[PDB]
Amino acid sequence: SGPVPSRARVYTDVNTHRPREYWDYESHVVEWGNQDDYQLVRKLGRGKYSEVFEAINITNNEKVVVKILKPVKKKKIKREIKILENLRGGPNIITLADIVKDPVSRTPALVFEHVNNTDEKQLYQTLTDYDIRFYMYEILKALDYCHSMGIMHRDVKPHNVMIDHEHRKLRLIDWGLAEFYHPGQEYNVRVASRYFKGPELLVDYQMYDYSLDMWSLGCMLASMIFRKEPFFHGHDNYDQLVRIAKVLGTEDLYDYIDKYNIELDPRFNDILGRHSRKRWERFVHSENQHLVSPEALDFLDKLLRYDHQSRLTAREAMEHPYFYTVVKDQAR
Amino acid sequence: SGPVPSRARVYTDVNTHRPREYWDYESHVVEWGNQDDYQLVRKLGRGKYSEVFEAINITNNEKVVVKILKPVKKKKIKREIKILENLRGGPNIITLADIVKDPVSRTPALVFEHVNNTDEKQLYQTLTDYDIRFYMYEILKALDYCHSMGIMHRDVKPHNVMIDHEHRKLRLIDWGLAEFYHPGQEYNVRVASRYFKGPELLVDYQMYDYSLDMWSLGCMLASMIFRKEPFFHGHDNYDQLVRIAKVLGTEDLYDYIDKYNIELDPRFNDILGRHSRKRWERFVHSENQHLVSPEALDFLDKLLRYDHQSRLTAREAMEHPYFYTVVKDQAR
Amino acid sequence: EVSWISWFCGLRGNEFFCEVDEDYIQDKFNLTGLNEQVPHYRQALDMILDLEPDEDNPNQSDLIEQAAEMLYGLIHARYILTNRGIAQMLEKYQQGDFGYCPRVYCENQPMLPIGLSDIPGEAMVKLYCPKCMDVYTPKSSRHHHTDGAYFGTGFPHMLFMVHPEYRPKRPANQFVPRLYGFKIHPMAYQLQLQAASNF
Amino acid sequence: VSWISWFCGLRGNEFFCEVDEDYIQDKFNLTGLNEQVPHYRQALDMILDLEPDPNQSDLIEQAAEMLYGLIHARYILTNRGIAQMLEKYQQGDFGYCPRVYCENQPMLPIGLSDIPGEAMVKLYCPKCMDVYTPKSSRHHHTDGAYFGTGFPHMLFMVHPEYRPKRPANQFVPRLYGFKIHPMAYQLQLQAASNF
Ligand SMILES: [Zn+2]
Ligand SMILES: [Zn+2]
Repeated sequence: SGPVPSRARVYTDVNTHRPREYWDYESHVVEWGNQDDYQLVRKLGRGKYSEVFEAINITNNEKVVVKILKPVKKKKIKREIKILENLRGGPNIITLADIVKDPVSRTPALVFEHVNNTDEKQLYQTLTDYDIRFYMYEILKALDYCHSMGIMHRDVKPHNVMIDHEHRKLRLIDWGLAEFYHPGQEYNVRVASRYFKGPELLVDYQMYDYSLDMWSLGCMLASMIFRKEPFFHGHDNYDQLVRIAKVLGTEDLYDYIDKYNIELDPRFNDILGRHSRKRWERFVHSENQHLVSPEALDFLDKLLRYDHQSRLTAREAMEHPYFYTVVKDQAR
Repeated sequence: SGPVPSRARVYTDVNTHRPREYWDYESHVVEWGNQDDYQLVRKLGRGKYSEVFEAINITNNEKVVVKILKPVKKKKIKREIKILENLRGGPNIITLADIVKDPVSRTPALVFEHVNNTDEKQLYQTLTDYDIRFYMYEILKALDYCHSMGIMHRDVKPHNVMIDHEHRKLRLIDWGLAEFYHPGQEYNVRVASRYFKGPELLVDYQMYDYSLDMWSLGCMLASMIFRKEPFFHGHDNYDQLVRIAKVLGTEDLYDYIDKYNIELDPRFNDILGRHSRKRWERFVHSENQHLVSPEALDFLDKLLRYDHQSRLTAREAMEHPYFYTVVKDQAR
Repeated sequence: EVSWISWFCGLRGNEFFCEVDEDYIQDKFNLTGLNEQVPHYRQALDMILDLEPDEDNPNQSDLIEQAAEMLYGLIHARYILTNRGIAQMLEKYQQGDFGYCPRVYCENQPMLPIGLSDIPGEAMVKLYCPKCMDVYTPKSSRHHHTDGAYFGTGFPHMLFMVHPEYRPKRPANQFVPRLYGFKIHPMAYQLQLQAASNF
Repeated sequence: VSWISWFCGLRGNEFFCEVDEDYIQDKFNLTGLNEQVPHYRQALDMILDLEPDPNQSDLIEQAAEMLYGLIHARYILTNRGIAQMLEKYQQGDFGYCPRVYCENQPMLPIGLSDIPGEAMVKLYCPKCMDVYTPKSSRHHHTDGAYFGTGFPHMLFMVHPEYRPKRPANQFVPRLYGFKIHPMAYQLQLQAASNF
């Protein structure tokens, strides 16, 4: 027994060579600010861990975003706070402005700088081809930066990308599931969102890395260019791998679980069957064809692979022809 | 049999020679003002007929006095409004500022200009001899003016004299019992206040005049200079005459009811007896002697007489030696 | 046995009423104008004063009884504005006969009866808290049938005009809405009200 | 009959809604509550109608009631909880505002403190935006902490359409028709101060 060990092709050892208290989040002492600085205006959204409100700072009066965190193990709270702070300042990363607490119930809240996003859904419906290229590039800037700082997001999806389309401003948000990369470490396969879960999570392969994020980024791209959301629409975690297998083919999947000697769930055996690798051109139709080019399809194909190690790194992705036209405009 | 008729020695026919609507108060149309101009501040006092509050005129932020009038025959309400208006402007008469009504219940209120009074206690007990003279003169100015305008007050007493001692300002207030004088008219003997009722009222002699006010003013003066209040302290209206009779003597009383052929009420039969006229010096003692002079006693004696017609008129009173020293200061 | 006034004020629901003195009612001057407001005034007054009635008509006797109740009520409204009325009502207030303010931050301040209108028929009796200075509906339903006009719009206002020493201090504390510790900014309400208005 | 169904059914417990078993069975929702109730393990068992195994049975029953209460306070902040409480509000289960000018606006339960023991359940009127004591005494023993300081505020954050307009009218004190000037209360407070 023993599944084959794996390691990230890039930034494998960034954490090894940093002082522990960069990655030792349990030991991070939180410096609390004054809650009465912030007063709530409206509810923005909510979710499995938090409730989110727009608010106003009364010191100087400008808007903020307050992510109020529901009871979890203090461990998880420190993890997010450390990562938010480690990455703060970095390109397209959300700026944590302050941390505050309800003295009584001691309910902790994160205060972020305001991001004025655009009907994101109602935005896509008319994103253009250049727009998808442009925004995809900006995600990659964040993804490369956070990977370079030794962190994997582990929950890349459209809800976690804020777009101020008016100001062509993007920000990779919600690091409540992000974690530090340590080579050799077995991680929790219960992360992401069932439509954005990489094959490695679906087969219970635990020694994953930054590449998980690139699979998710693939699932986003596929969704935007083909105009099908979500792209892999599984009914449960098992079915999710079937939906992927129906596109990528069951060949490369059994090759993948052999290459890494992964004990498959006996239940996967009984639903996967035998499927051919479908050509990406096959999902192209009249509604989407204006977003599909050969470079788009090549790029997507180099992102959505069972073998996490054969997926592009975020830096490599940025080098693809798909972004040539973007990088040129960004050469001002 | 039947009583001898009587007439005022002065201003007998001032009403005869004026347009009716001067004295025909039933035909007075009241012009109402806006109640929402006035807002109440504190209760000042009360009466059988009214409730009195200090208020503030929010249109220009001034203190006023609001006399709220409890349900009476509308006749009486018009009578007071007409008189207040006829006398308005005159010396030491209370200025009626406005009349208002509760739109819903229709409770009418008189609005007067603010008078800062000080209370019996601090005042009379502690007035000087000049003070009594000064203020008595000022009452006479009002009394002469209202008589000259053909009106008898019919309720002169200390509660109906406002004194702003600080500003040496005096006001003759509460004309709810005042009435127009018409020679030959039989009036209601139920007026005034037991202690200030003139003999004419106590024997049911109805053809009285302005002189009634002079009796009352006598009872006031007696009270102030002798330091005894009230001066004639009757237990009921019948006893009230006995108290008077013990001072002025029962002769001049039986002379008075003979002169006018007045039918004495059968319950005065055995009650009055026979009493000598007592010298005014008799009420002088150490506590009061600083207020008592010969001029004061002569003045009083010419005011408190059973025969209404032998009492000084308000103008004659002003000529008395008692006021020589005041009239002289009045003319620097 | 007991007097009419004593009976009436003793009835379930009439807990806010005090017993008017017979002196006050027997003095015609105090009831000036009330004959123009109640049917069967003569007979209604006679009942109130426990005097000889006039009984063959079993429904007429119930019509007088209503008029007696209406007249008593209207007399009451005048009576409690007078020094002695206030004196009696003040006694009841010091016992808490009128109930207590439901506002949390008023801390059970004893209340006073008040009429929203002086005209009978228009509204039932409400309660006036002298601390928050607002007006409440009585908690118990037995008080939901007593006409407000039998207390009047001015009663509590008069009482404090006459006994200003009884006026309680304004509440030391106020309610502060917090969600998870955060106060709610007032912009949150325009916003909300729009969502109702837009709706 | 389910324990939850019984508890919410008791006299006094009219303000509680029935918490979904899904919500309780999901350990993640009850994070931290084991540090707040005695006999957590057994209390949770009772709430879920599971096999148990004296006065000890009553001690567990109290803890079950306490834990249910604290779960409730988290549950009603959630979309589904609000949905249920909203149903109860549309029926007027929480009582109505006693302020005359609020015209019987239906109210919502609120806690003045989130810590159990500190205060009993109060009612929030969304029209006057103030807080009242329940009229009926059966509700004077229900802990405020089992509803929480944030319930009504959240409900309107989630369903802003349900916020009523501010009261169209106000009380105006009148004496014999006259309004009372504000300097009447100032003098009245001065008098009371001297006694
Ligand atoms: Zn109150
Ligand atoms: Zn309300």
